[PDB]
Amino acid sequence: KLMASFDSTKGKKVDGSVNAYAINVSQKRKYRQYMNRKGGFNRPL
RNA sequence: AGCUUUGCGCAGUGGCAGUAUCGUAGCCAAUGAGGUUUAUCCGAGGCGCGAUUUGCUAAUUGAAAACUUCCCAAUAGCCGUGACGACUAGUCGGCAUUGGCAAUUUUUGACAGUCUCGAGACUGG
Repeated sequence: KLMASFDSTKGKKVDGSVNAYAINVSQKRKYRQYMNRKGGFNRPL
């Protein structure tokens, strides 16, 4: 009724917000080319 | 032979450099420039105009500051699961990837500070 048998969460996935990771990255700005391209007028992807 | 003077040239230490350093082809000037001192004396440039190479390096703006770039795709531990295989439903080896790996036996920290002569003691109020 306690809800027995002492537990040890090793390897087992834990319950909740324990798994919280957060990565702050910001990549370099990929701009497009306009002047002196040799390519056709609309942008490349 | 040594010392030494004067002028010039070279290099070096240092100092100075817009009341400084010069050019002058224009004029004047020791056949005298310029002189308030000392003038029956002194003695050198004066007035104007006009200027004040080269190499190296830094920094800034600028898209670009002058010596022959960006982007996409893919390659470069263990517990389960799927097959393949091997050995007797079970076990083992390698391969593969479609969940997980901070709660006492390990990989998410009983560590940190102190003191004494390789060895121990104290504290975490």
